[PDB]
Amino acid sequence: GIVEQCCTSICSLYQLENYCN
Amino acid sequence: GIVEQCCTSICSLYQLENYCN
Amino acid sequence: GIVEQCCTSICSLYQLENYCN
Amino acid sequence: GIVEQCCTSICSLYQLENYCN
Amino acid sequence: GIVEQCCTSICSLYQLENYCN
Amino acid sequence: GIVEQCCTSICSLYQLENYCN
Amino acid sequence: FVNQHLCGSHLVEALYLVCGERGFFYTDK
Amino acid sequence: FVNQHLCGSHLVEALYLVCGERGFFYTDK
Amino acid sequence: FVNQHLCGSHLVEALYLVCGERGFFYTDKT
Amino acid sequence: FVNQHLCGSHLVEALYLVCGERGFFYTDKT
Amino acid sequence: FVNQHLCGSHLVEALYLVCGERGFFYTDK
Amino acid sequence: FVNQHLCGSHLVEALYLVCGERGFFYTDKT
Ligand SMILES: Cc1cccc(O)c1
Ligand SMILES: Cc1cccc(O)c1
Ligand SMILES: Cc1cccc(O)c1
Ligand SMILES: Cc1cccc(O)c1
Ligand SMILES: Cc1cccc(O)c1
Ligand SMILES: Cc1cccc(O)c1
Ligand SMILES: [Cl-]
Ligand SMILES: [Cl-]
Ligand SMILES: [Zn+2]
Ligand SMILES: [Zn+2]
Repeated sequence: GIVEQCCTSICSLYQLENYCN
Repeated sequence: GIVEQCCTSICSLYQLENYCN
Repeated sequence: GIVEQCCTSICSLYQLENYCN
Repeated sequence: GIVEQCCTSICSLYQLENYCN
Repeated sequence: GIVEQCCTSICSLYQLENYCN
Repeated sequence: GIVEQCCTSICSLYQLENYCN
Repeated sequence: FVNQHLCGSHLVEALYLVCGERGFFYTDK
Repeated sequence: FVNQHLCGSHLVEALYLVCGERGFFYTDK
Repeated sequence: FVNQHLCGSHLVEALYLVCGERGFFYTDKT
Repeated sequence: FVNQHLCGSHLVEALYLVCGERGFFYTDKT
Repeated sequence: FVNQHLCGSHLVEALYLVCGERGFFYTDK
Repeated sequence: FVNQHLCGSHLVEALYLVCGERGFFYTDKT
């Protein structure tokens, strides 16, 4: 999930955009 | 929705919870 | 105090409400 | 109060300090 | 500037990037 | 820089003001 | 635009707090 | 409602910074 | 409501939103 | 864009701003 | 005053995110 | 004023409010 991907690890913008509708 | 309900007047935490999940 | 209760430990909502007037 | 003073016009950090404590 | 462009209408992240650096 | 001075160490207000224009 | 955009920012931060692990959808179009 | 409510959110965050360990009361009714 | 460390400015925002019209007192460290 | 741990409320704000008009879903922990 | 001041707060937080290590200037006078 | 680590977005907000009409420059890491 977003927390495990972007909070516990660091995310790219592209990786963050996976969580848009 | 939340924007028309909660940006016109104040939504308490109780009101905002309606939009959870 | 609130910091020792909710920052250094985790707080419930009810525990947070102790700090309302 | 703070809301009528600081939401109508900008309160600097100096002005906001009045409301400390 | 950014304030007149981005406080009147919404600036996306793409628009805001113009102001980086 | 500001991060090394105020994030990794703690800053005074005066120290923070070094980063105003 | 901005005023409802600025409101939106505060709504989502509020939602984060109130909803916790439940999470939430944020959308309307 | 909201505009003064949205302002309030920013005031309290400002107060947190300026006041530090002194803290502050936030009220008016 | 979250199960998290609410610290600094998040603690105060969470207060703000929890207490609504009552308002609050923030002592910071005690 | 930053190279940082986006956690809690920062993660949601960053979503908000990244997704714009699409909006988003925030599952919190999975 | 306040409304553009409140906007400003959100712009700078947005800038922080979008700009990253590049950083940014925030000014206009 | 606080005695705290101001990091990320808090550092920039604190700048914003400290510098007022002067504005500021945020280099991020140097
Ligand atoms: C908590 C919150 C944010 C924005 C608008 C509201 O009505 C309530
Ligand atoms: C710092 C701050 C927040 C909100 C209103 C103000 O006048 C000042
Ligand atoms: C991200 C952001 C903040 C404030 C105004 C805007 O147009 C955009
Ligand atoms: C100005 C004001 C009114 C009511 C409640 C508050 O917390 C603040
Ligand atoms: C209310 C609304 C409209 C469009 C996009 C959104 O994320 C929210
Ligand atoms: C747009 C503007 C005017 C004055 C000071 C600032 O930091 C930004
Ligand atoms: Cl606002
Ligand atoms: Cl943090
Ligand atoms: Zn705001
Ligand atoms: Zn934070």
